[PDB]
Amino acid sequence: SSLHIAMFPWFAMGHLIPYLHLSNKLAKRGHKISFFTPKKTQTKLEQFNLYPNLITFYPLNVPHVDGLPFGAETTSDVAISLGPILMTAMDQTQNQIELLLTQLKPQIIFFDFVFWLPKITQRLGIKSFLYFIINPATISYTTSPPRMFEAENLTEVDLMKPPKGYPTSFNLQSHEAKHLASTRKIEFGSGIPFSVRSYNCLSLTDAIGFKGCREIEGPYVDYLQEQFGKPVLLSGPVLPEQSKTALDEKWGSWLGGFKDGSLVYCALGSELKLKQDQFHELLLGLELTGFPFLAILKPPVGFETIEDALPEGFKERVKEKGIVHSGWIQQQLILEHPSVGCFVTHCGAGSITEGLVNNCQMVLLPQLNGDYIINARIMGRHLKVGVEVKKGEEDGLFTKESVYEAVKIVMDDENEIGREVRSNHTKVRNLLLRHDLESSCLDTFCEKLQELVS
Ligand SMILES: O=c1c(O[C@@H]2O[C@H](CO)[C@@H](O)[C@H](O)[C@H]2O)c(-c2ccc(O)c(O)c2)oc2cc(O)cc(O)c12
Ligand SMILES: O=c1ccn([C@@H]2O[C@H](COP(=O)(O)OP(=O)(O)O)[C@@H](O)[C@H]2O)c(=O)[nH]1
Repeated sequence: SSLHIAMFPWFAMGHLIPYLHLSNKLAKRGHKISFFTPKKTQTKLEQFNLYPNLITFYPLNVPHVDGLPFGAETTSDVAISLGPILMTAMDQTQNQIELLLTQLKPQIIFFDFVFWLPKITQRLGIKSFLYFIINPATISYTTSPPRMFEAENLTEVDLMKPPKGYPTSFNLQSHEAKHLASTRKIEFGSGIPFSVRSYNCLSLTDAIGFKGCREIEGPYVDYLQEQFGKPVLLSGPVLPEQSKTALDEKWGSWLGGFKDGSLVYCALGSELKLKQDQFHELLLGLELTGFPFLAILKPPVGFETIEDALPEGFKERVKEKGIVHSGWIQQQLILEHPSVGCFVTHCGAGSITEGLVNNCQMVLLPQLNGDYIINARIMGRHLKVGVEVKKGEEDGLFTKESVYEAVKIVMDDENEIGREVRSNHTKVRNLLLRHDLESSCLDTFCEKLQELVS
């Protein structure tokens, strides 16, 4: 029997897009989807609704919070430092969520971040489902019960080792463990420390789910089910669905001018701005390779245009071999273009999936975020599908030479490390795209959802 599922993702394109990819897959199986989205953002999402008779968008008015820029709805609209104010705004949609649930009466609601929701759904006889599109390895590492019980006694040294029972081994750098130790405590919406918020969600929800498959995410989902004692489901890897919009002719034309697999595509998602010095090092490092390149970057902190921030003489030198562009582009369609030989990625979970299912060599440039870093270690050290750019142990900065080196290694047909990561990427791609992998993930996913509402 088909389920009625409401979708309430965090106000970020990296959550809205995979929630919508999964919504399409569920609607293909006959499930009805009530998709809650920020009002103005809906227009940018219609692109991905492949089943409009089963997936209905319901607009939310993102309420004012002092300090929130006017009209902002998504982390793509605000600086990263304003994230916590946008969380307060999510929290403030509770009254219009409460009334949406009372009239739509879904059986289940998928959600991010809003730990006040499972109390409302329990009142309404709705099952609450905390659905993560970040890596379960990340939540396991930072937000499992052993971490939370040390409360404010958790130090950087504590975060250099995994919590008790963690299924896997990888190494963080000092500046990374410092980042996790401090940001953990910072308020993220309505006065709630960041890790406490996610821990409240994990503790109060009826069930948990993650993007992923047993073959990769399995050990972390098993750890989390053991720790929190409730079902932790896998949706499958949320393979991107095809958009209703073809590749912009202007990019298709320009990309088509380059030899197959010769171009380096670099993008760091839609939420982040580099500091100027690392903006310069990254671009000079791309230039040093001599390969054509497309870099999708916001102007660095303090700057409003790409032009103003470019290293001196850069435009005149790179000529028509390189473009630095700050607008939103069709990343999934660009990564499929045969010109792209290399993807320099900030290791956002969505970008990771989009690179893995394509042929591009992966260069890992994780930005300062627990999920990006943990994704980069898993991809670089466990799956060994990419080469990570070296950062300073204490300062977290990279040189132009380290960018150049990583791209040169993966692009060199005769380099054994490049051949190794190509071979391992092929293995992972063949797994993720296996004819029965995503479908059997979704088979199990939907049976366990049926169990949840039983
Ligand atoms: O990145 C994390 C994360 O998602 C992101 O939180 C950033 C803010 O810090 C946002 O700006 C990005 O839009 C969001 O994708 C989340 C998160 C995502 C969805 C949830 O429903 C949830 O409860 C936690 O948790 C983390 C926990 C960590 O210990 C370390 C992390 O890096 C994250
Ligand atoms: O200019 C852009 C930037 C991002 N994306 C898409 O936005 C999502 C970004 O998710 P990810 O988790 O990689 O990074 P974030 O932007 O949240 O840091 C992915 O589906 C990308 O393909 C896009 O289409 N165009």
